[PDB]
Amino acid sequence: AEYRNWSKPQCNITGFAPFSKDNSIRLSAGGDIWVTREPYVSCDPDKCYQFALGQGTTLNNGHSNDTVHDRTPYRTLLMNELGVPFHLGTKQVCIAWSSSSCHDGKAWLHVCVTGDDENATASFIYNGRLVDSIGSWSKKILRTQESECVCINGTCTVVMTDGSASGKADTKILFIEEGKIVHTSPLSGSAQHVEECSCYPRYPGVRCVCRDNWKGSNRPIVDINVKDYSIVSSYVCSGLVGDTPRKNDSSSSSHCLDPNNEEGGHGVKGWAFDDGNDVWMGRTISEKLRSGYETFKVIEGWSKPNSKLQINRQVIVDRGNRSGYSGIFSVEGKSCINRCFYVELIRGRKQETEVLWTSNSIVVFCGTSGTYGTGSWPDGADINLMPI
Amino acid sequence: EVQLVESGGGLVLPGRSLRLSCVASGFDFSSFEMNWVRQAPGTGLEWLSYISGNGDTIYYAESVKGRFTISRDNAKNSLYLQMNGLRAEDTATYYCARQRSVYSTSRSNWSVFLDDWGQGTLVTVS
Amino acid sequence: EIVLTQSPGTLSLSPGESATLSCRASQSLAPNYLAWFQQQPGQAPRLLIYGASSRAAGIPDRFSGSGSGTDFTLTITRLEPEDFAVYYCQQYGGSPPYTFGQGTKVEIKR
Ligand SMILES: *[C@@H]1O[C@H](CO)[C@@H](O[C@@H]2O[C@H](CO)[C@@H](O[C@@H]3O[C@H](CO)[C@@H](O)[C@H](O[C@H]4O[C@H](CO)[C@@H](O)[C@H](O)[C@@H]4O[C@H]4O[C@H](CO)[C@@H](O)[C@H](O)[C@@H]4O)[C@@H]3O)[C@H](O)[C@H]2NC(C)=O)[C@H](O)[C@H]1NC(C)=O
Ligand SMILES: *[C@@H]1O[C@H](CO)[C@@H](O)[C@H](O)[C@H]1NC(C)=O
Ligand SMILES: *[C@@H]1O[C@H](CO)[C@@H](O)[C@H](O)[C@H]1NC(C)=O
Ligand SMILES: *[C@@H]1O[C@H](CO)[C@@H](O)[C@H](O)[C@H]1NC(C)=O
Repeated sequence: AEYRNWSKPQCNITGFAPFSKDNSIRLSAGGDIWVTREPYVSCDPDKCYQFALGQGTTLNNGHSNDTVHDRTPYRTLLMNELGVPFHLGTKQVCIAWSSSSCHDGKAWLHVCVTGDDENATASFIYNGRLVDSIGSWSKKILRTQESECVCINGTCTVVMTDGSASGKADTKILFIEEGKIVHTSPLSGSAQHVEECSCYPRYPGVRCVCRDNWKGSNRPIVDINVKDYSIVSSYVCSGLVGDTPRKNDSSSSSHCLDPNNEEGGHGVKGWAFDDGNDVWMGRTISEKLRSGYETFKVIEGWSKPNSKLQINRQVIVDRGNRSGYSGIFSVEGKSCINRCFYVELIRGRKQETEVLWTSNSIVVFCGTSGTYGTGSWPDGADINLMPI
Repeated sequence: EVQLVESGGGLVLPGRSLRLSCVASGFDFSSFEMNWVRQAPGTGLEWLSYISGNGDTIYYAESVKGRFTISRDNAKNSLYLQMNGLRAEDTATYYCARQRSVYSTSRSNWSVFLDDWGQGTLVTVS
Repeated sequence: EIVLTQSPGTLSLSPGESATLSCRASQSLAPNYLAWFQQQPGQAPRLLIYGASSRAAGIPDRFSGSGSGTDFTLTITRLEPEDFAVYYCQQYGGSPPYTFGQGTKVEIKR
């Protein structure tokens, strides 16, 4: 095996076509399916893999009760091929309530954070064995991307945060070669709160679109140089902001150099990537709740501040259905790098009081240079047919 | 043209207070970030304070943190530096600098710098 | 904190020659956040190169910036009498202590 480099250009994207759907919640009503949250897709050179933070229990289980807590000792990173539901034969590759997984072309690297909130330890498991570990440096909740990391020429970069979820936090970018942390760069630039990044390879570097839980409904951008370990940071230029909660389309704004201070007190994991001067971004249709999901391109939305000329809008999940975390992952094609994204379809407690569990499904969409149609691909599970 | 004129300064006694004013002209004041840079006589440039376009984000140098206080009035296009507890080490020419951002489409990541500097104001603490 | 260190604290060159000024960052600094300023003995600082590689408006092609990470360089080919000043490299935009370099004076050698 050779080190995966991502040297091909980005594929032409005219939109996104459906790629995968697990139907996990629908299958949970008639089988042993893991309770999961915060899923992501990461691909090795041959095939793509599902990842999720299991809750240590199945849905039709007494332990699925009150599975809405983010950090428990029983949370493990589940891993199987994309399209295979998280059944009892699923492999829990590590203990983690925060995770990030990437393939360098030779072996899988898993960054897994578990332990106490104030004294968390992040384990760096490469090729199935623990190679390195770090402790919490701010003595607050240490976390990571909750999505795939990016390895360029054997150097994997992961964005880790440790600090306040509603204030200043110490975000560090960790550079990892074969599981060993060779460098650590603090976040530098205009972004004032970076967490839960969706990182994609933009050769020769790594571009991450993160989530601002402090002050911005516009998404921070982190540009990682994997050679000299330098970090630049800004915000997405488009005036159509991708974080929720947010202002409506006519009142939202972004100026690429600071948080917009427009319902920036929270956020959701999302994604964005640049197609030249334009930006392809996905966001929930609901401005307040994580209900629905849409993707569109903003013309000059990456270079021109406060750009609101949107085009090629696709409804991934309609308004009336719950969405959740979304993230980007890249696939090496024959001649170019394709940008694909997943959407988490959260179901259960904290919005739906008909059941005691909180699990999710995933729907995956890959960028396409051809044509496509419309449609909605929600969870599809009747909450009245599920076990309580 | 973009111009910044620093006011205030003069002669002050140690432990007193001063309020420099940087009046901006030729650009939308609220859209750019403002910085205070002082240069002691015979010494290099020293960056002191930073303020965002709306004043929410403010940074201070370790030397002047707690004593100095930066503020701005976007309606009056004015940048203020309220100094407190002045010492002899605060004798310097104080510059008001505006941050500028250039996209740099080759890199695509918004190079950020201080471009427009005023002629400065001399503050002597004695 | 990024601490910038200009290596040639004082430089002695001759008109028409090429001067090379270096700025060293304590940690890896992005090129986007390094700028070069030229200050005459009785004038305000003037921005020459921003982004460590791109000349400012009105700056002649004499000045050329380069470098990334921890090493940044300023090149002044075909020196002129107005190019003998104090040159500062500043880290701005990366981390809140936006400090300047200690400065580099370019002098006429005789
Ligand atoms: C965050 O996590 C880090 C990493 O886990 C923590 O750092 C470790 O902390 C532990 C506990 O403080 C520490 O282990 C101690 O080392 C001491 C010497 O360095 C030992 O003396 C001590 O043993 C005593 O305490 C134990 C209970 O903690 C007893 O079980 C043990 O029998 C010993 O008790 C006897 O001896 C003492 C001293 O002679 C005596 O006073 C008692 O009465 C009794 O007779 C522990 O082994 C690790 O060395 C630390 N590791 C690192 C890398 O730092 C950190 O504390 C955590 N922080 C928070 C806030 O959670
Ligand atoms: C579920 O968990 C809650 C809180 O821990 C507890 O009160 C309740 O008894 C549990 N069981 C059911 C069936 O709700
Ligand atoms: C990858 O890094 C190695 C050194 O570790 C070296 O071959 C070269 O710098 C890189 N190779 C490619 C093809 O980029
Ligand atoms: C949201 O409502 C309308 C758009 O439908 C808009 O005019 C209004 O200003 C928005 N709200 C705020 C607070 O701007």
